[PDB]
Amino acid sequence: GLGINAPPPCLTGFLPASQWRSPADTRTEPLPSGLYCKIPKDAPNAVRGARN
Amino acid sequence: GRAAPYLVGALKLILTVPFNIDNIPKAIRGDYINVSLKLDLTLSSVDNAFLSGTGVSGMLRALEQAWGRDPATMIPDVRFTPNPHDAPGGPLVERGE
Amino acid sequence: LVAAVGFGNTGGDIFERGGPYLVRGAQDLLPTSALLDEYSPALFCTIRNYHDAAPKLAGALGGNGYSLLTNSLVVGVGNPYVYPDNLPRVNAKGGPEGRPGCWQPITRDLWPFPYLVMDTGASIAPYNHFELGQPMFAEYVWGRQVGENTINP
Amino acid sequence: IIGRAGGIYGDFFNFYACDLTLKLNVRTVRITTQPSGRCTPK
Amino acid sequence: ETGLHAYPNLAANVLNINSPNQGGIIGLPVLPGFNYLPFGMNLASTAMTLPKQIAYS
Amino acid sequence: LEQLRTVSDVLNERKQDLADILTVAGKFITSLAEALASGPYFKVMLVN
Repeated sequence: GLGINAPPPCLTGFLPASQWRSPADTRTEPLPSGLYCKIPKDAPNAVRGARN
Repeated sequence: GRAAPYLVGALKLILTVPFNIDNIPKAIRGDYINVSLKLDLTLSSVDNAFLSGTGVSGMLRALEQAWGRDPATMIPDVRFTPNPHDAPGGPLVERGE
Repeated sequence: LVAAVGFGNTGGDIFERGGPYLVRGAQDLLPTSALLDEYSPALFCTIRNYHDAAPKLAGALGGNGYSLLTNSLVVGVGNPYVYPDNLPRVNAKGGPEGRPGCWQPITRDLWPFPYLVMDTGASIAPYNHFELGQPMFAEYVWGRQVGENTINP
Repeated sequence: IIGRAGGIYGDFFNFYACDLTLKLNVRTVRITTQPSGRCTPK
Repeated sequence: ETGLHAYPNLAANVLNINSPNQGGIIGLPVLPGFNYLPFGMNLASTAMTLPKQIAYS
Repeated sequence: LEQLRTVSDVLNERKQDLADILTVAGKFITSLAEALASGPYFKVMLVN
């Protein structure tokens, strides 16, 4: 889909930026628990997320 | 009981759906899904993407079809292909009763 | 008589421990049994179609052996989900043509799957035409965006 | 595997383009490919 | 519990990303990493469906 | 009863795998369905 930042991504309630893994590492790591978009039930962004 | 023979074959997909369990370990190398980007800029794809539902639907679809391109290898022309809803003979559904 | 004593004690203990469980399980299974019976016509066709499509979706991932083969063409995106009206619902029911079932297998003679509209709180039915994005320009500093959010594009 | 690939980093999926090639007219034009690395036949 | 809770919404959302006229699924390339750009644009929404294709559950 | 016996045997040998499926498929389903939520599509991050 064309268009830049129509809804922006939410990084709140997800893994921090410093914890991202380099794309070269094909090694698997245990999946974290309780990660979802934690915006205060507002704005068009992630309206139909887990919190709703 | 009718769908029992296909149950094991269906299981490969009926849970994940767009993913198939057989080839996940090699396509997805952990964090990032591998994918091949075949950007389509053909006139048929440009017609279907943008000019569908307008008055310029056949502006370039017919321009490309008049060339050497054949309708078999083109994305279907939604203006005429009768989908299971409007197809002649009533709607085309299968009901297990 | 002795065997009757032993069998009576054993069976009585078993039934006392596991009779209320069976009764309340058979009581709670009525709505789910009715639900499963309602959507029987979409059972054989769904399993058959997923069985047919499993090799087709597996070939995409396994043909290269290292990636997934996708055909990409640029397109326009619909308007974002609005806050109060687009919130999720779990009231979906029915099936194609108003009754549970499946569409006839999608060949290239009938390519586009008929979009099915159901109680979900979200739909893409009204995208029949080319229109400008209603929040055409947006800013993420003071939250000021041009155009009006709508459910009626 | 899939869970870690999908939504750990944010509200977005994680896609990796190892080979991007353009299709236009009906010739196919190849721009980038990755011989070895995370995408090798396996 | 969480599967029964959060799968119908997943099914509904993935059924809402399928454009019948163009086939397949639609995804847009977000640009994270400041977290993102202060401004955004949504130029136009092309026809995902047609009047003759809509069916009601 | 005998074919149920063999089916139940192969299922009981895989009881821990069923438990693993239920455990791990319940700890990312909310996260993976998050991408679909923002609009009528899904967000994707293209590192290339």
